[PDB]
Amino acid sequence: SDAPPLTLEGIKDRVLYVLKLYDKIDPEKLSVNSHFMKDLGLDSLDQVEIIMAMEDEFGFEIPDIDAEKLMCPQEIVDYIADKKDVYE
Amino acid sequence: LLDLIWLEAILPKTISLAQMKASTLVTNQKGLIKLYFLSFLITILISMILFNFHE
Amino acid sequence: MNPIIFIIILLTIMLGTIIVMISSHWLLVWIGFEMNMLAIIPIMMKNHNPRATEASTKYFLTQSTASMLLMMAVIINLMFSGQWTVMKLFNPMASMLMTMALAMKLGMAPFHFWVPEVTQGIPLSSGLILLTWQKLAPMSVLYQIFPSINLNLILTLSVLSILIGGWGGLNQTQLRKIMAYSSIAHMGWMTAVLPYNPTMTLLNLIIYIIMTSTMFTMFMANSTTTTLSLSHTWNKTPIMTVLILATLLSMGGLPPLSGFMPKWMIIQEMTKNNSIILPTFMAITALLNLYFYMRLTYSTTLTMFPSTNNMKMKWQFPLMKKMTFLPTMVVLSTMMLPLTPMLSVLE
Amino acid sequence: ARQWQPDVEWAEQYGGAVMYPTKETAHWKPPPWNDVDPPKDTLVSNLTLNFGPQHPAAHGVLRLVMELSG
Amino acid sequence: KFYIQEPPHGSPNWLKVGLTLGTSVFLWIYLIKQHNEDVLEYKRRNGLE
Amino acid sequence: LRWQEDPEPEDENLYEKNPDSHGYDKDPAVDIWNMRVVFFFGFSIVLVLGSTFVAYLPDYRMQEWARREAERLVKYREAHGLPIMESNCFDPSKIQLPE
Amino acid sequence: MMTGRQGRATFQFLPDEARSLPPPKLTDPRLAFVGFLGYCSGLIDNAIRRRPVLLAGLHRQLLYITSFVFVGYYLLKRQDYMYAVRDHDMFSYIKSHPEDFPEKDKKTYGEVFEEFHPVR
Amino acid sequence: LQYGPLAYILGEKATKKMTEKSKLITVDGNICSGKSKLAKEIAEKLGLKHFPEAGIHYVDSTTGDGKPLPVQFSGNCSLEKFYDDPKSNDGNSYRLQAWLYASRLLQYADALEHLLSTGQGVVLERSIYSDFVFLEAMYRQGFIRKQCVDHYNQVKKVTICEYLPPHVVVYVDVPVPEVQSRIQKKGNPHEMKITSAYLQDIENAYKGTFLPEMSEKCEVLQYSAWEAQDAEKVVEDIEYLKYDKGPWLDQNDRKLHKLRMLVQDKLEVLNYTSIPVFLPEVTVGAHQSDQVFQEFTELPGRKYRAGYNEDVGDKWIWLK
Amino acid sequence: AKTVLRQYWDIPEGTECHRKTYATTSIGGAAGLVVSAYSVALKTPTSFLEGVARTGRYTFTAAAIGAIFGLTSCISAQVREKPDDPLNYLIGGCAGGLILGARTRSYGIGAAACAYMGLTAALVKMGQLEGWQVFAEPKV
Amino acid sequence: MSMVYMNIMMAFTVSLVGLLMYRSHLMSSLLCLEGMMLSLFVMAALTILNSHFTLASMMPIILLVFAACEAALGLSLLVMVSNTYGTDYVQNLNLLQC
Ligand SMILES: CCCCCCCCCCCCCCCCCC(=O)OC[C@H](COP(=O)(O)OCCN)OC(=O)CCCCCCCCCCCCCCCCC
Ligand SMILES: Nc1nc2c(ncn2[C@H]2C[C@H](O)[C@@H](COP(=O)(O)OP(=O)(O)OP(=O)(O)O)O2)c(=O)[nH]1
Ligand SMILES: [Mg+2]
Repeated sequence: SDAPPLTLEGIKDRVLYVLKLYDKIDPEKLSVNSHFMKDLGLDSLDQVEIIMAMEDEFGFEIPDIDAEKLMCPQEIVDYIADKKDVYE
Repeated sequence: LLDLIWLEAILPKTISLAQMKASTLVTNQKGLIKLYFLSFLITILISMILFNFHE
Repeated sequence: MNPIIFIIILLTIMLGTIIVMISSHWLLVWIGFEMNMLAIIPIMMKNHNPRATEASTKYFLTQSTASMLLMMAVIINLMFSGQWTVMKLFNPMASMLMTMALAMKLGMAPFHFWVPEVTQGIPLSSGLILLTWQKLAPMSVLYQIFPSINLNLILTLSVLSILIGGWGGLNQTQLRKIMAYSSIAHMGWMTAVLPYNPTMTLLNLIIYIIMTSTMFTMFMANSTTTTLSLSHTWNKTPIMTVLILATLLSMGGLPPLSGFMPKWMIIQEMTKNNSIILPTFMAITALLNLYFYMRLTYSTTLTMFPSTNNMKMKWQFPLMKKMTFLPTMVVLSTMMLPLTPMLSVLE
Repeated sequence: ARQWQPDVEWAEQYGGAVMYPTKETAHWKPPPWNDVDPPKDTLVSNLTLNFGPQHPAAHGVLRLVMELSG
Repeated sequence: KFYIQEPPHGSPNWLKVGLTLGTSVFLWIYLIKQHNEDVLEYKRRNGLE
Repeated sequence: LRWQEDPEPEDENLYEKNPDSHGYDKDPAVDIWNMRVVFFFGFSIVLVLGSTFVAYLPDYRMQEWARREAERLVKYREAHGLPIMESNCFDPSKIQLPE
Repeated sequence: MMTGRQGRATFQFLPDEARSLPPPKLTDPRLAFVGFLGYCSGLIDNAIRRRPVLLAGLHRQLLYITSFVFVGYYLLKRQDYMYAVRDHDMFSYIKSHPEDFPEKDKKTYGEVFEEFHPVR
Repeated sequence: LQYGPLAYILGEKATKKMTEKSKLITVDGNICSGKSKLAKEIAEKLGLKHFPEAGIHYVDSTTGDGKPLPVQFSGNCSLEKFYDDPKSNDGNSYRLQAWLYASRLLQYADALEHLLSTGQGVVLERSIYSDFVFLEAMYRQGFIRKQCVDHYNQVKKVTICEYLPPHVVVYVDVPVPEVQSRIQKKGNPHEMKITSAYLQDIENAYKGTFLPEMSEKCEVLQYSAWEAQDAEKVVEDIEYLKYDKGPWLDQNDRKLHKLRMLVQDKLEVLNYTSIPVFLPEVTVGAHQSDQVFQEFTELPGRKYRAGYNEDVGDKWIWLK
Repeated sequence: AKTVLRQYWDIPEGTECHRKTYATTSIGGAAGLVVSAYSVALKTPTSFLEGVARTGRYTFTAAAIGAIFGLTSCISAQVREKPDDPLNYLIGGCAGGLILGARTRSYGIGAAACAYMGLTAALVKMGQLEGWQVFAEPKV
Repeated sequence: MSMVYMNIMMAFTVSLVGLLMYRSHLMSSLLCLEGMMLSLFVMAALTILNSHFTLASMMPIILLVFAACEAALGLSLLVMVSNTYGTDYVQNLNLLQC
C-alpha cells in the first residue's frame, strides 16, 4: 500500500540515530540543538562524513554549498523537510 | 428509513458493491509472468487431484 | 516492415488457420498451430517498443506451452488408438490435456491472464487479429472433438470465463483491455453450448467476430485507445459516436439487436436438455458485460465531455483512413435479428 | 436552463489507470500516450581487457587497455 | 475554382463509375437468369410441368 | 475558471418579440400553422368525429343482441313451463364420471 | 447434428437434390429486408465519409443493394434447403420406427376427469 | 493512385526522386531579424518551395478557399492580445503557444510530404524544433504557469520523434539592442510593448539549447545581420555543404514509406495535439465546443467533405 | 471431490450427525485450500511463515463454515423430524454465514452472507429433492 | 505400457513443471521448452518404432523441424528483451497490467 507519510518527528529519529552510530560524537551530549564544531568538537572533514551518511539515510544528493551550512542536527531535519516538503 | 436507506441498502447497493470488490481482486494482478504460470500448475493439479477431470 | 513482407506474413497466419480447418491428421493440425504462432509474433512487434516486446514475449510463452500439451495429447491418443485421425479422442487423459491446451490458446479462464496484457501492448489492428481471427482455429478443433470432451471440465471453464470476464472489465479504462475482457466473457458462451449443439457455437462465434471487428475498426478510425480519448469523438465525427452506441448496445445482448441472437439461441438449446440453472446464471452474469459497455456510451455518445482548444484544427481535415467494410459490418451487427432462422445455413 | 454536461472534475474519474483505486493500485500510472516508454540509462559496459605487456603482439612492453564490445 | 488545392474528388473517377455500374448490371442479369433456371428445373423434377 | 465555457444563457420570452405568440415557435408564420393543425386534427377531428364514431359503434360486444336473445328464451321457456335457467350447463347423457 | 447427414456431399453449398425445391420468389419479404439492409449500409457509408447521405454516389448505393440481395438470395436457398432436409429426416425416422411414436388413444372431455379449483 | 502500400510496391520509391539538391532548410533567428525576407531569397536562388511562417491562420490557407476563417474558429487566441496583456487570466498566452505548435507541426508535415512526393527541396521559417524558444521565454517571464510547460513537453515528446530533422539550419543572429532598434521603426504598436528581457530569453534559448543540439544532427550555419543582407553568400555556403551526419543518411525506401504514410494523413499528424489533459488554458466547455462546431459546419464549403459541397459550384455529386 | 459428496447424499437426512459433519468440514476445507493455493501463488507472501499463516486462516475459515452448516442442518432435521425440508438447510446456511461474519469481523458481511448462503443452501436441497441439474448431460 | 514409458512421461512432466515455475532467467525457461520437445520426440519414436508404423517414422523428424522454429523464435525475443533492459530477467516484463 501507499507507504506511511514522512513526518517531522520521523525525520528527527533518523538524524539522531545516524549521528548516534557515528563513533566521534559522544552519545551523552548529542542534543537536537548541539553544534557539530563548537559543542561536539568535530573538524571540517568530520562534518563532511556525517553529511555523507545522511545521503545514504534518505537516499538523495546534497550539494556541497548546502552542506557548508548544516552545522547542527536541527537544520539537517529542516533541510530534509524542505526537500520532501514535510511541513508537518 | 425505508425508501432511501433500507430498500437501497439490501438489493441495489449491496449487489453493486460486491461486484466492485470482485473486480478489484480479479484485476489486482502485477503482470508478473512468474506468478501467472504458477497458477496454471495449480489449475492442472486441481483438475486431477480433486475433480478427476482426467478420468 | 516492407509492404511485401507484411502480406506474406499475413498470408501465413491464414494458411496456419486454414491448415487446421481442412486437416484430417493430428500432425497437420499441430503444424497449423505452429505455423500460425510463427507468423503472428512479428505483427505484434511491428513497432519495436518495450510494451510490444513484453506482449510478444508473454504471447509466445503461453502458446508454445499450450502446443506442448496439444502434442502430448496427440501422442497419448496414438498409443491408445494407433491412428492420427482428427476425431474423438480415445483416452480420458488425452482429452483433458487437449481441452486445457485449447482453452489456453483461446484465453478461457483460469488460463486468461495473458489476454488483457497482450492486447494492451499491441496496436489496434494487431489486437483485431488476436481477438477475432485467432479463435477460428482453436474453435474448429473443439467442433470435432466435443463428443469426447468431459462435460464437467468444459462447462467449468465457461462459467469461469463469464465470471472472470465480467468482473475484470468493470475496472478498466483502457479500450484494449475492455475488449480483452469482453473476448473472455464471450468465449464462455461459445464453449458452454458446444456440448449440447455445436451449430450454436459457430453462430455465437460469427456474431462475436463481426461485432468485435466493427468495434476495432471504429477505434482505429479516430486512433483512440483510452476512454477519455474516445470522449472527444463527438467533437470530430458525431456520426461515429452513434455507431459506437448501437454496436455497444448490441454487444450487450439487448434486443432487438443482433447481439441478442446468439444469447437467445444458446438459452433455447440448453433448456431443451433440461439445463435451466446454468443458462439463468449465464444470462444474469452477462449483465456485468452490459454495465461496462454502458459506461462507454455515457462517456462517448450520451453526454458531451470536455474538449480541447486544439480540437478545432482537426475539423478542417477529412477522415483519410480506410475503414474497410465498416458500413457493411455496422449493419450486420445491429439489424440481423429479423433474419434469425438463417442460422440453419451454418449446419 | 442549460442542461448539465460533464465538467473537468467528472472526466478525471475516467482518467486514472483503474476505475476503483485501492491501496495497491494507488501508484499505478497511466501508460504513455503513444505506448513508448522512455529508454533506460547506462546498462551494459564494454568488457575491459589488458592486451599486454606479456603478449606476443604487445612487443613486451605495451599495456594496451582496450574496451571491447564483443 | 473554390478550393485552394484540387480535391482528390474534384471530378468523377469514370473508371470507378463504369465498373460500379457494370457489376450491378451483371449481378442482376446473373440473378434473374438464376431464378428462371431454378424455376424450370424445379418444375421438371416435381413433374407438375 | 477551470475551462472555457459560454456563460449561462437567459431564457427567451416569446412575448418579448411577438406579443401575439401561441408559444409554438419563434416564427409567427409557422407558429400560427402549428396551432391550427393541433386544434383542427385534435379538437375538430379526433375528439369530435372520434367521439361520434364511438357513440355509434355497431353493438359493441353484442350487448344489444344478448338482451334480445334473453327475451326470446324467457319468452320461449315460460310458455312451455320450463325453468328459466337449468342448473346444469352440460348434458348429463354425454358425461362419464370417473367412477 | 446434421453435419454427417448420411449423404456425403461434404463441403457443398447447395447439393444437387436442393434443385428439387421451389426457389425463393424475388418478392420475398425476407429478401426485401436483406436488400433494405444494403440501402442502409450505403447511407452509412456516405455519412461516415462526410458526403450528402441521400444523394452522393448513386452508382455506389446501387451496388450496395445489389450485392446484399445477390448474397441474400443464395442464403435463402440454403436456409430453406436445410429446413427441408430437417423434416425429411424427421419423418422418415418416424416412419422407420412405428413403435417409438405410437398413435395415441384420444378421449373427449366428457370422459377426461380434470380437477376443479374454485377462485373465490 | 492515392499513395499507399500498392503505389509503393508498384515502384514509387522516394530515392527514385530524391537528389543531392532535395534539402530541407530552416531559417531561424530572434524576432525582427530578417529571417522572413532571407528565407524567401534562398528558395528562389536554389529553386526550392517557400513556406511562409505558420501563424494562427496557417491551417486555413491549406484547406477550402484558403481565406482565413474568423478568430473563434482558431481558438480565439490573439497574438496582439498576448503583447497587450501577456499575463492575462484567460490563458491566452499558452492557448496561443499551444495553437502555434500544432500549426508548425502541420506545416512541417506539409513540407516533408512535398519533399518526398515531388523531390523538390523546401525552406521553412522556424519549425517544431525551434518552437520551444518562445515557450522558454514565456515561462521565465511569468506568462505561462508551470503546468503549461509540462503539457507542452508531453505533446512535443510524442510527436516530434516521428519526423526527421531539417537538412540545414540557417541562424540569423542579431543582438538584443539591435532587435529593439529594428522594432521601434517597424510599425505595429503591440510589438513595441515587447520587453527586452523577453528577447533576451529567446536569444538565450536559441544559442545555448537549440543551436548546440542541432549541430550534432544537422548542419548549422550562423550569419550576422550584415551577412544576412546578401543571400548570394548564404546560397554559396549551402550548395557546398557536405551532409555527413544526422539521421538523413540512413533512411531508405522502407523507412521513408513509413514516414510518408504519416505526413499525408493530416489527422494522424495532429493526433496527440489534443491529448485529454485538462489544463485550464486549453480546456473547452461542452456547450461552447458544440456551439462553435455547429457554426463552422455552416461556413461556405465546410458542410461536407471537400468536393461534395454543392453551394460552391461542385457538380457530378450523384456520380461521385 | 465426487466421493465426499457421495458420502454426504448416501446418509439418511437428519441422522448420523457426526458422519455428515466430517463430510461438510472436508468439503469446506478443500474449498479453503484451493483459495489459499491461488492466493499464495498470485500474491506471493513476504516470508514462508506468512504463507502457511495465510493458508491456515483461509482453510480454517472455510472448514468452520462447512462444519457448522453440516452440524446445524443435521440436528434440525433430527429435532423437527422433517428430513425433506429445505428449511433445515436454510437454518444451516445462515448459521454458516454468521461465522463468516465473525471470522471476518464485520456484521454486514455476516448479515449478507447469512441471507445469500442461506438462500443458496436451501436451493441446494430443493434441487436434490426435485432432481435439478447444474451440469445437465446432453439429451436432445 | 512398459516400464520405459513411465520415465519418458515422467521426464515430460519434470520439464512441464520446470517451465511453469520461472526463477529469474528467461533463458532458463527456454531450455524447458526445448526439453519438452525432446520428451515428446522420444515418446513418439518409441510408439512408432515399436508397432512398425512405417510411414509414421517421418513424424518425429517433422517434429524436430518445428521444435527449432520455436527455439529460433524464442531466442529472437530474448535478444529483444535484453536490448531493452540489458538482462533477460522476467521481472522486467511487468509494464502490462501494472
Ligand atoms: C450440500 C452438500 C454440502 C456442500 C458443502 C457445504 C459446506 C460449504 C463450505 C463453505 C466454504 C466457504 C468457502 C469460502 C472461502 C473463503 C476464503 C476465506 O476465508 O477468505 C475470504 C475472505 C477473508 O480473507 P481476508 O481476511 O480478507 O485475507 C486477508 C486480506 N488482507 O473474506 C472475504 O473476502 C469474503 C468472501 C468469501 C465468500 C465467498 C463466497 C461464499 C462461498 C460460497 C458458499 C456458498 C454455499 C455455502 C452454504 C453451503 C451450501 C450447501
Ligand atoms: N508568442 C509567440 N509569438 C510568435 C511566435 N512565432 C512568431 N511569433 C510572433 C512574434 C512576432 O510578433 C511575429 C513575427 O516574428 P518575426 O520573427 O518574424 O519578426 P518580423 O516578422 O517582424 O521581422 P523578420 O522576420 O526578422 O524579418 O510573430 C511564437 O512561437 N510565439
Ligand atoms: Mg517575420
